Amino acid sequence: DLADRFAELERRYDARLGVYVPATGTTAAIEYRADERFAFCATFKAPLVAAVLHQNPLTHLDKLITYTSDDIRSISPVAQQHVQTGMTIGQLCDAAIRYSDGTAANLLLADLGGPGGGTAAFTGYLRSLGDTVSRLDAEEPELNRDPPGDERDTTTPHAIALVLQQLVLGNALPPDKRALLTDWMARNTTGAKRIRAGFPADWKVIDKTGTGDYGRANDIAVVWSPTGVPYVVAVMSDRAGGGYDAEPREALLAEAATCVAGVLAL
Repeated sequence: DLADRFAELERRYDARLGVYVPATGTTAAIEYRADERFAFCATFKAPLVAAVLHQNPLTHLDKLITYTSDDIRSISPVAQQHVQTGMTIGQLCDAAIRYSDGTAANLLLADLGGPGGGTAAFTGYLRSLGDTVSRLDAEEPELNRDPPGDERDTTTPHAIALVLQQLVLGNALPPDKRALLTDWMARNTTGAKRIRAGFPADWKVIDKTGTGDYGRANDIAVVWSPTGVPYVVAVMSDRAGGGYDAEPREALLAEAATCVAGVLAL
């Protein structure tokens, strides 16, 4: 069975694994440590973009945000190409999702406003979606570095899956904003070795990854069958017993995803 296969992956990769796939018409829910807390890492950037989209009219996409090279304190492949000009909200959303730009995310958090550089507003947005578990407390890059056991900057597989389903498959965003979020995730550059690697190539996969210290590696995705049937997949992991410098294990997520895909085909 699934639970035993997942436990074997935990043993093999010296990791703690969390998995949630919501029920659908034809499929049972899949759940493994689904209510245990794991650090968000950059998986938060998907609902962050949704919050920014939701709170303003579409035209807010062309608002110019300025920032200095001192504001770059994390790997920011796009933001560090545009210090003199600034970047529009639309470009920041693109960068935040597709290259997991950390400065882009921090600027988007500031665009939400309020205390904690926007982290309270972001947590507020998740509450407004019926997510009562998740929370964000720090900015990038600190939110990837909390010690094991600390509930700051955490979510659960269950919670994050239901948020992603609302954003992409439900009605949390109107169709024009929704299509933007969906397209950015569809053209993600960072996820090929995770959920993508465990689903056959004829299935469509959109996703957002997360990676951090203590061997943290996540991926949250929406997948479609070759015949267009959708599923939501949240996979989370850490290797915290190996310390701050424990390497993330991308193959764990690809193998967990392969188990999920096998079950969903039957």
